[PDB]
Amino acid sequence: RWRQTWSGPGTTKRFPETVLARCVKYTEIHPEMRHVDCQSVWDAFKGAFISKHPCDITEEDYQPLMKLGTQTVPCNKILLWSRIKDLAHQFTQVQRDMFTLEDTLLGYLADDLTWCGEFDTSKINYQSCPDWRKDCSNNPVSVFWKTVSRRFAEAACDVVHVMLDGSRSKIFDKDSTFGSVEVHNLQPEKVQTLEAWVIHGGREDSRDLCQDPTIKELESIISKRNIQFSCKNIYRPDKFLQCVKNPEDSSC
Ligand SMILES: *[C@H]1O[C@H](OP(=O)(O)OCCc2ccccc2)[C@@H](O)[C@@H]1F
Repeated sequence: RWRQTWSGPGTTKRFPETVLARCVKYTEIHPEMRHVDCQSVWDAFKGAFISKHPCDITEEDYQPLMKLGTQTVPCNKILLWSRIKDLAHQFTQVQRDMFTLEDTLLGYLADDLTWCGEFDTSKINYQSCPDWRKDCSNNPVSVFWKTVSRRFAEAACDVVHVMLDGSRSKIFDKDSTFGSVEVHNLQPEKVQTLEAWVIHGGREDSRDLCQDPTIKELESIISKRNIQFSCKNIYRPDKFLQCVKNPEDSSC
């Protein structure tokens, strides 16, 4: 009773109700997805992990959810991001013609949430869920993001943009979900260019972070997929967001 099963956070409280409400809200904000039956979405979501050992989840478990959440977003208007979620989302809230994963129904449902079941019972584990590193990688949360990120990267076309956190030790971390799943799923038949926006932090604007070794590593991988690579520095993300909000400002 004093022992917890896993190292990671348990299921977010009221996960069932939260997923259902987010579905209702999404279908309300976005009419093109209004055909979705939100109860059915939850059912299939639930079906992916309930009663399953939380170290034995597969992409196949999530397929019925993937089917119900079928959504075509303009393939040429996609924004990827690695480890800089906030600004990317803040960007798409203003620049409403562009989409991150979390601006899709499926991403929107799962964003910031944790969930897992218990092997061979109907219960949701509200106490602890597997940590990707300490416990096992094939857990309900990690496998969900892997599945959706693959499809999202596979649907991408034309010019794909990626926002990266220039203030990190590894600006392109080839171990991230961007690096390990998204990048290698950018199809050169569809995707002409990958353009990176490297977001600087604070008054650190003296360097061209597009010259960072990890960015050259990204350039190399992208080029070996027969995809053009472009990189821009964003020295002032504070002013960047403002210019996105009010493009009429003479300062940008
Ligand atoms: C698909 O995945 C992207 O997220 P990410 O920040 O690149 O990866 C998650 C963080 C991480 C970092 C190091 C090692 C493992 C995981 C998003 O653009 C999109 F939602």
